Amino acid sequence: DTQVKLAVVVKVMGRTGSRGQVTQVRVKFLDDQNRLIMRNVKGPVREGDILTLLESEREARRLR
Amino acid sequence: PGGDVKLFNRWTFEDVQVSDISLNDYLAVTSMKHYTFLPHSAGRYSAKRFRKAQCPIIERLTNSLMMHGRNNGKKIMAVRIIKHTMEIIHLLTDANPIQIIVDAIINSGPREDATRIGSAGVVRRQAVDISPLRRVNQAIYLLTTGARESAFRNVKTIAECLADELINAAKGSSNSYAIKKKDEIERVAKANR
Amino acid sequence: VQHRIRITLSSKSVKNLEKVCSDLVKGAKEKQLKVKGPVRMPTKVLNITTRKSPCGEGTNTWDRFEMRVHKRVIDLVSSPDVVKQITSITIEPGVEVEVTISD
Amino acid sequence: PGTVQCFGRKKTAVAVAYCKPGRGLIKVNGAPIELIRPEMLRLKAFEPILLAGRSRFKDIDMRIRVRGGGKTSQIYSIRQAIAKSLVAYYQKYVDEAAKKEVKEIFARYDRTLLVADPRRCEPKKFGGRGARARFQKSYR
Amino acid sequence: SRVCRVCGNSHGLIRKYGLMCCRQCFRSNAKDIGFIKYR
Amino acid sequence: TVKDVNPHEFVKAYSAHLKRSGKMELPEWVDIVKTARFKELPPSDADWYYIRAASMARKIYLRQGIGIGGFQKIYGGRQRNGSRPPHFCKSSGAVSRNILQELQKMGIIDVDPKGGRLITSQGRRDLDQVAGTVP
Amino acid sequence: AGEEFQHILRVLNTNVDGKQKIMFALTSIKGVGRRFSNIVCKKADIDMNKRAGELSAEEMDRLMAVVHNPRQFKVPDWFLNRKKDYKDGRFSQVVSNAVDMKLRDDLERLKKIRNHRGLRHYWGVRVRGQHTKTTG
Amino acid sequence: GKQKEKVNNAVLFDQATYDKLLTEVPKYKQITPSVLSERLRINGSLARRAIKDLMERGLIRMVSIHSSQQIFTRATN
RNA sequence: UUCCGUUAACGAACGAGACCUCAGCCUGCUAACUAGCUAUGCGGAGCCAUCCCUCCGCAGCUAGCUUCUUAGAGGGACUAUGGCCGUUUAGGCCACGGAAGUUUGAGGCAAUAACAGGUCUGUCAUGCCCUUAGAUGUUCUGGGCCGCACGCGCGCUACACUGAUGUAUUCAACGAGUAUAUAGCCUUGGCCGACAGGCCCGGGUAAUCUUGGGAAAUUUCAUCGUGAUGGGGAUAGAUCAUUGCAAUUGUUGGUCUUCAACGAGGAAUGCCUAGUAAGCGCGAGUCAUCAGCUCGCGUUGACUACGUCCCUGCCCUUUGUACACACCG
Ligand SMILES: [Mg+2]
Ligand SMILES: [Mg+2]
Ligand SMILES: [Mg+2]
Ligand SMILES: [Mg+2]
Ligand SMILES: [Mg+2]
Ligand SMILES: [Mg+2]
Ligand SMILES: [Mg+2]
Ligand SMILES: [Mg+2]
Ligand SMILES: [Mg+2]
Ligand SMILES: [Mg+2]
Ligand SMILES: [Mg+2]
Ligand SMILES: [Mg+2]
Ligand SMILES: [Zn+2]
Repeated sequence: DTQVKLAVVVKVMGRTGSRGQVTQVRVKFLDDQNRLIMRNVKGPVREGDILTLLESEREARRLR
Repeated sequence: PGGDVKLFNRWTFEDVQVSDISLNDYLAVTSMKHYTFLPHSAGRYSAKRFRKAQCPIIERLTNSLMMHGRNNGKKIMAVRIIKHTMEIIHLLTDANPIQIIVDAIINSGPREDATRIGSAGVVRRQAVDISPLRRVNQAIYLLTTGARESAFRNVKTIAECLADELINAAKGSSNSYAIKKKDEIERVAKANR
Repeated sequence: VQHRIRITLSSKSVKNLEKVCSDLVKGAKEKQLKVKGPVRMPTKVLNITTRKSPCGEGTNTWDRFEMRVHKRVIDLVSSPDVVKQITSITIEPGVEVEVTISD
Repeated sequence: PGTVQCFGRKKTAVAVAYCKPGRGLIKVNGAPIELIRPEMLRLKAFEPILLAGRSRFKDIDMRIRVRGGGKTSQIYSIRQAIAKSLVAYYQKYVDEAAKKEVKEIFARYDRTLLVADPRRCEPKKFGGRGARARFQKSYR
Repeated sequence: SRVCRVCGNSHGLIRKYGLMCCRQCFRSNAKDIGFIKYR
Repeated sequence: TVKDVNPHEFVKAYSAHLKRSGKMELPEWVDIVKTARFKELPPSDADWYYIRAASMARKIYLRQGIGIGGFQKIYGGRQRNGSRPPHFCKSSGAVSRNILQELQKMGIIDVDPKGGRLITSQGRRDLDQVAGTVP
Repeated sequence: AGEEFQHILRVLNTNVDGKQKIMFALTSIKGVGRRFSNIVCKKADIDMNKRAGELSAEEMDRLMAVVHNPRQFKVPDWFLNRKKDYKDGRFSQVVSNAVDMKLRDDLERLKKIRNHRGLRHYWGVRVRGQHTKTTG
Repeated sequence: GKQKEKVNNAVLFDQATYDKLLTEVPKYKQITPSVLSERLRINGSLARRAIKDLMERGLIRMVSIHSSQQIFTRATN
């Protein structure tokens, strides 16, 4: 039973996508504040946003 | 805090409490500044990026109401419909109809979506997460389209269609166009996970 | 004795009109007339839109011309012999003067 | 020696509020402000009045007049001219510091009560009806 | 029964203000009649 | 008084006013017409003629020199021309006229020097008190 | 309250639906537009807030009378739809099937006369001066 | 529903909205608009907008009329 | 190709920027009875009335009147201040302040070399060629450009209830107005007229008269209640009127009637990033009359985005070429 986890967008690493549509960011977990995992987000995002994250394992890789 | 400001002078903003600390930033209901009496304002928004996370939630929805061409460009009818809906939300639940609006906005927002990503040289779609601001954007658009196509060629009126959809969505049932489309977008993205 | 005369003055040029009116005005102040002006009147802007092509093909591109006509008046409380005592000094280019005896 | 005549401006709607130090009158065009008639945008014209309170009006009469513009433009001029006449009257006749609380309440609620909006209708360019639109384009 | 003061052509006149020229003769004599084109 | 009251209920009071405050003449075509060329149907109102009169009465109350054509203009409206774009169409004038002769024969208004129709000093009395008798 | 509510009426043999205002139910009759229906209802002096079907037979009779002798009601010559006829010259309100008859009357007149208008009808293409490259 | 064609089928002018139906149709929320139950009491309008002119003088509810003729409902108080 | 700078380069010319116009700000200046508040005097109407208080109209040696209106001269904004990034260079992102911090917005102008781009149907602009009286000259009468199996393009009106119809309510800006002859372009007021439209005395060569442009959408009050319905208004019949020397292949506008297809639209495709799209009307050109167009003006007024090279292209650099009318090779 996967429970949604929230993470904060500490710094935006870039704006990836084939068409330039996906921001590619670093999320720092609120629950255990040593887990920095790197993800793809859709839509306007700026630094510090709390982000609802259904699955934790799925991560991006630099220039995914 | 000090809040002798009720929109339409009857609907108290105080005691507004959003569970999502994700959207506590992106909903204009809490801090002393976003309160306004009326969801109509001659705002200079859209001049700069992210300025709309500060637009009042009710005005921002009212802007999404005035849609499909015959109805583009008349905000007064939009705020009128908001008032009639906004009244009858109270006239059904007897709770802060503002709480109903905001809880529906929260509960009708996809948490994962499928974009068209490619990597390493080839493209085919992939699921991504939802920045909370486009969460809120799409909830507004999608609740409003639900109401509009519930009211098209139907004797029932738009104010009360929209009230019906907000009430059952903020309830959380799968009786709203809004939550149905939410859940299908979420399950497609879960598929392409 | 001292009658009521009006001076109707208009041109195409801002600078040139502003020079002529000030010439008449200081003329009036040298002779200590009862002078009232120069009242400014709203500028009439003749305009034309013309398809700048002479044959009619290519992108439909128009050009707009505008002649501005600037309207000014001054009231003088004088006798017309004093009026021609004054208003004989040089008149700068392009400006137009049409003194009228009023009620 | 109280007499102010202070205005407010929107797209083209220009509103001028001239005051006496009377008692409580606040009219628009001789008609009470209580009747301003976008009758959903009847909150807007009252916003200065309800932000301040009548207690800040028990010594003033506002025979505010509005000319030109549209309808909501006129509401948004009336709001502005009420706010700007209030701050001008306090600043010149109550006190600067006492006026500071009024400006900080108003600019706390919003800033567009006091300062005009520079936005206007911008001219339409040939080759398409619309300020920023164009004719529909066909290749074949 | 109306032509240019200029080229005697009965198509595309500019009759407003009494120019009585065609749209092309008016461009040809445009800036000397005094239609200074600020815009 | 009149400016101090809602712009509608004044007309609602005054329409019954010059029904019950005595009576007058009324030409015998009132019931057929559309009252404006661009219209589509005769007014749904049974006492539409009195409301016409009340509205024009407050027009003349709060302006001087309103003409046979100005009343046409202020009561015209939008004319959907069919597939053509809609435009502005002036209302019909002979409907406005007999309203003016009713208020004139009642002395509510009268013809103006310099042209037009000006409120009469006593018609002013009538409208002001009928407005004072409103909530 | 329709104790005897009649759902279709057969007035003038055009099947007036019994669920619409007497106003906008007579429109079904060919020759009774919205406006001429309204004026007929006025000059027959009928309570208008009445679904034709709750309305009574005397009222049906008066509707008959006002539509087969309208000019006797001072109703102007200009509601009628055969003004200044050329058969006779009388001013008439032609009725459900009489309208079809009169339309054929005018068409056959023109067909005999050899009008451009008539041969235009006889060919079937548009009759009112209209371009026809791109429409019809 | 066929709710102004049906305006005359005498059950409406006999008992239907003579507190036979909208004594209970309010009871869900005790305050449930006429316009909003135009489809919760699926029956449509003008046999339903006449009955609320009826039931205000039948003295059974409170009313609001505004822009869209937008009328409302309250059960008993 | 804007600069810092590097530097077999040095120094210069156009283009860019600068320049011009409109719009945004100024209770600072010059003024203004062709503009206009403001106060007082009277005059009307309401009212604890006798005076006052409120809305109105009239005229002034009322202004130690110019906010509103007009338009002149100026001022203002430069990224100036602060922060972080930056060779702490050119600059960039952020924050107070300010009307203004995409160069503030929008345009105008806009380079070398061209294209076999368009126009001899704009010209007493024009080579050559054809025609020159029984004329491709010119004039007149009539038809024609408008004819419709059918394909395509820009648009107009709609498929409704976030609406239609019927009252009531009330708010712009652009502009426009020939001796036009016996009132004559825009047309006020009065009368006649259901409408169309007529008759009368007028005003203005215009911030003076039209028009302080009383625009619609929108706003309230009802009426319709999901129905090809009262949405929709094509098609046609009958009649009147205006413009025109002349209305036929219906000029146009009314009246009454006919009530057609159209259920949100296939593959595909257009425009658009803030007073913007979209909705709404107005003016102007054309005009004896005809505006579904085009050019301007205002009114209501947003969703999304602040990115990318994925598609369609443009600029520069390296690179390969058997191409050069150049990959449509
Ligand atoms: Mg509906
Ligand atoms: Mg620029
Ligand atoms: Mg052709
Ligand atoms: Mg085109
Ligand atoms: Mg309407
Ligand atoms: Mg219709
Ligand atoms: Mg394309
Ligand atoms: Mg025109
Ligand atoms: Mg090779
Ligand atoms: Mg090689
Ligand atoms: Mg070669
Ligand atoms: Mg090839
Ligand atoms: Zn020419």
